[PDB]
Amino acid sequence: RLPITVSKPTPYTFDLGHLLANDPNPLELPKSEPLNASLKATARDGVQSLLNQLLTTCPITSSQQGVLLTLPAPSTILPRHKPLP
Amino acid sequence: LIEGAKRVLLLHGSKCPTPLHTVLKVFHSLTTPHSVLFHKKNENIHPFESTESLEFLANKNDCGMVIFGSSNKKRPNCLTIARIFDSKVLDMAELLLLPDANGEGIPEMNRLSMHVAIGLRPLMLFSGSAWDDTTSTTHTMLKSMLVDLFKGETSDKIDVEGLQYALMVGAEEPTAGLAPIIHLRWYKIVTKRSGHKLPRVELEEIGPKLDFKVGRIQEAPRDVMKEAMKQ
Repeated sequence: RLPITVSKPTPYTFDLGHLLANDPNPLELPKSEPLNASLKATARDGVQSLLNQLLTTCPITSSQQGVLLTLPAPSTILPRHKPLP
Repeated sequence: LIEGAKRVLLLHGSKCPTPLHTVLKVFHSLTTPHSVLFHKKNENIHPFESTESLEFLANKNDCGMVIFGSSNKKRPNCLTIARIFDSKVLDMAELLLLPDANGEGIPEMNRLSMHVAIGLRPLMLFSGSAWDDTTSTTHTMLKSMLVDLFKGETSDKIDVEGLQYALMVGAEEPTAGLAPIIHLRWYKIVTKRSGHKLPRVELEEIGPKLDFKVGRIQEAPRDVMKEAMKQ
């Protein structure tokens, strides 16, 4: 009886290899609400969406050593610290 | 050669404002064990003047990022983030810490939360249109920096029990004549029975509440960035 789906006008995108979601919808900060409350509401929708995505699209492996998700390769490319060999 | 976690130097001087020092301690905790916190007791560096000392300290500590806290009249409560590629600064950005509305201030702390284990990878959430704007050089840089900073040691597996907390980086919608504002907030993830297979998420606010105005930006030269981006 608690809704776990998240509907926004524009879809989230994801980089699950970095445990990451993007919410490209405008950050809604109505002046009449405290900043932290506004931020928290958007965070909750986004983390819901991210967790939904992790649990539904990543293989789940259970063993006697616990339960793990297999993550896809990270898609965000980041600069190196040191040159390639 | 696959690099492990990008090591982070957290740096401040003796007259660093306490709230900024708290932020550095929390950042040091979040990036443990691939980070070093150093109290530079001699005098103050100024990376936008010269990056020599920043590079020297980063290399000495084998760090690929430096987070530096400083404050003066013109740039109060400044957090400077630099990346290092091939022993030289790559890109740099200043983040100017803004006052909270109530005027509470950041509580003293040494870690994000007693209920979040030190060293866990965060869930990350980038919210707001600006992150999806490929023409915003500032948000492009900051997203790259913040993922690079907090991704930890990436791996293709994660314990479901490790999915404990999140960082949201909220980009306030841009206004034509104003420097961008970004908001960092951390949350403990609370999962409860929903009636569905998937759990319902609720959040608890944890750690320092950070609001920043973007200050100076130092882009990497085009050719150098292209070199650093070779995978």
